[PDB]
Amino acid sequence: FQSMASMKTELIRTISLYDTIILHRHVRPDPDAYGSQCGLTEILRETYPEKNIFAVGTPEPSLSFLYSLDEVDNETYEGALVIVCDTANQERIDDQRYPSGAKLMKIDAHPNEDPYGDLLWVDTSASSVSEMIYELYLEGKEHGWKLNTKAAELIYAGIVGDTGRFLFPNTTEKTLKYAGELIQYPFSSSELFNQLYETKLNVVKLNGFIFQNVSLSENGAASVFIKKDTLEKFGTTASEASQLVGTLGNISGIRWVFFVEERVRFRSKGPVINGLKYNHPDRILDLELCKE
Ligand SMILES: [Mn+2]
Ligand SMILES: [Mn+2]
Repeated sequence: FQSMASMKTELIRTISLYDTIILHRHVRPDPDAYGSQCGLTEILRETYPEKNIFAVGTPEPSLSFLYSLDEVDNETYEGALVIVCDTANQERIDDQRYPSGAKLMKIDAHPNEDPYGDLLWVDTSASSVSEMIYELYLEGKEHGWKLNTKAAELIYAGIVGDTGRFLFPNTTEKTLKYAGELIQYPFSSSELFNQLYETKLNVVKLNGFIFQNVSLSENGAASVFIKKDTLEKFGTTASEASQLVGTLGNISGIRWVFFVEERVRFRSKGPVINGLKYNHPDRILDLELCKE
């Protein structure tokens, strides 16, 4: 039909052929990972009870509530179909026995710089891999695929995870229309958002500190150092603090860096940032870019 309709049917055909299917995602998983890898796993469990389907990898603790993962022998990979989602690079795949199956399938929305797999479906126009999986489902409908409540919730969590609940510019028509269909399943989006957005008191306090102390140059320049005492004063990791860099986004008139000792993260509202050089788009403090 649509060169696309053909590609998706080929993945569906291949999935129907193999009795054992093992699914992976990228290390340091995020909602999209859990949405796609596990969204598909759930679709295949419901559609094909007679097969042996497994999702492998190391759990992220804040994401567990979504789904729990399987631990699998080396022997189970023999003759198995392996599907890997949301991972641009083979060296970032979680659980490296990914190419020891009979076949390997790449499903991804990042650029195809590492074109791995026997079968590949890689669209950079998708908002997320979870969205790609809903699409794959739609085509699988004709072929007897079933979406249950669990799977709906997974895919929906992955789409809101990669778009910042329809905030970022990777949101498309398809993203929103698909979201529409998903929320007709009876999972609580409210419970879901509460779980996704839940933040430990100590991190909140930290954010606070940051907000209280941010300063702005007349050219919209802003900077945040989270020195030594600070990370201990608040009892927060490097990982927890660095992850607050995107909380300054709405300050009126901001055009900032971020930082943090273990690290540099940078963000803009205009002036590209793939510039400031120190091997997406206080010496570094040449930032006031904002000048021009
Ligand atoms: Mn991801
Ligand atoms: Mn993704």
